[PDB]
Amino acid sequence: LDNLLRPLLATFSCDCVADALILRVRSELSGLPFYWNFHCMLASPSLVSQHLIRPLMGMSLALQCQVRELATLLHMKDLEIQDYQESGATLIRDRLKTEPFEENSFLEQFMIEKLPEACSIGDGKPFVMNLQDLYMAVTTQ
Amino acid sequence: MEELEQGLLMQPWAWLQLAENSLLAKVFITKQGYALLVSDLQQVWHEQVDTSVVSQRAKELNKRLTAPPAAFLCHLDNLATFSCDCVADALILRVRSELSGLPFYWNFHCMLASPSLVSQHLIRPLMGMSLALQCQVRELATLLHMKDLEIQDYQESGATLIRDRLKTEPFEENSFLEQFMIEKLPEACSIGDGKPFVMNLQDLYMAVTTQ
Amino acid sequence: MERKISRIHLVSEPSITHFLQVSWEKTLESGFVITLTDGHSAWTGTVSESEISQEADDMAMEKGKYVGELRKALLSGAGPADVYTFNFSKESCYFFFEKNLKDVSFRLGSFNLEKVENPAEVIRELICYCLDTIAENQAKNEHL
Repeated sequence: LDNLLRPLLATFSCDCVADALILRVRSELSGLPFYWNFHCMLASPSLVSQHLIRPLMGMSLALQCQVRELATLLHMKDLEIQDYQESGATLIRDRLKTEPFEENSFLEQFMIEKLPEACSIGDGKPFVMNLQDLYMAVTTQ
Repeated sequence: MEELEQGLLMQPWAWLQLAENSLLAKVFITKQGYALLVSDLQQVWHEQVDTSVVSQRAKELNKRLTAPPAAFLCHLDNLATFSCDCVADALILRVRSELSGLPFYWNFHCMLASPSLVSQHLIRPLMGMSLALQCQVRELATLLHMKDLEIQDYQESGATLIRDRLKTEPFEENSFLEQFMIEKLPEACSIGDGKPFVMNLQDLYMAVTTQ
Repeated sequence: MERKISRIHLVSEPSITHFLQVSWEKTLESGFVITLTDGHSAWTGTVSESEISQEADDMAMEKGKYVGELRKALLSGAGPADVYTFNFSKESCYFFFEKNLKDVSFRLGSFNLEKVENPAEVIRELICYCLDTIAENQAKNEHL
């Protein structure tokens, strides 16, 4: 079961009976076909808090701190290009001039233009690819 | 009442100072009734109420202190001393306020929220927020990379720095995570009492729910 | 002993000025006698120590603080923020009073009045005390 699931995280099927989820495995072990059913109840509010709500909230806070630290980083790069143009008495190839960063306008452009797809839950797919190394870290912490 | 639920999905979370702990609460009030979702960051609780329940429960809690339902609701919209018990899983939230120069009582009869509303009001929004915040990190990291291409053009033709304290190191995202994870993550991911959540994330909460 | 005359309007009777007279022994809290009149008829009743207690204790307020509300309502002790409301059927002789804020009225208390049998006579007594109270404060004014 472990060696079957590790690469994938054979065939599977998913059936609900009242509150309970059954996950069915058809595969092979020793050339022979192998069959399993997982029998899952609804997770308790403890588990959902510990595995989902709390870590997901702790990730959003830490990511908000990332955005803050990247905004102070951005402004510190804007003081630096200013110090070149304004007093460091020089120019560039022009094709690379960036706009001065302001997080108010960064957020308003982000939230009109990019939010519709960015917060897409979808298949949960992109959460497992983009966010897991943060998830493991937040949970440890 | 369907519009009360719809308002609720898109209301932000407030933070409540009990004597006993704190709570997080999102509420939507109209003249029609209210809907409320509460959490202590371990559990979640729900109530929805129309004006029929308002004038009955207010006449019980406040025997001869008469009003139309909508005037009580209007005052709760102002939002006092909070206490609670979990009795079974009624988080009964007991709210003392001052209205009309008189002490007032409301008790919220909050049952364990359904897993479906926990999904719609927390998990899905909170996920959607983490993905959106990560796209903001991604766009600040492209913006930081773009400003380095700009600054490296200066470094590649003349252009010395004057103020000997304005230097930036070249932005690199893996190492910015590495330092954050040791120096910043302990504090920043701490849930605490949920005041960090209500203080800085409610705009994104409101946006992601409306998306 | 103290008394206090106060002029009011019943909600029932916009254009008739009524007179509320209260009379008691310094604490209103000990119980009081209460008269209403409109210059043609009069009504009376009484309130006691345990009745004010029970009225407060059902409303869940410190007695003395509730007595504050009573002084303000019944003895003209209202501030500009305070708006009191006065209601009476002469037919049932049921008095009640209310305070208004949060755009609604809130009952503060109720009385059984009885119509008084000797109307013009308690009116006589009342206007005697008023003519005295003019003359007394007028005499104090001249001196000052």
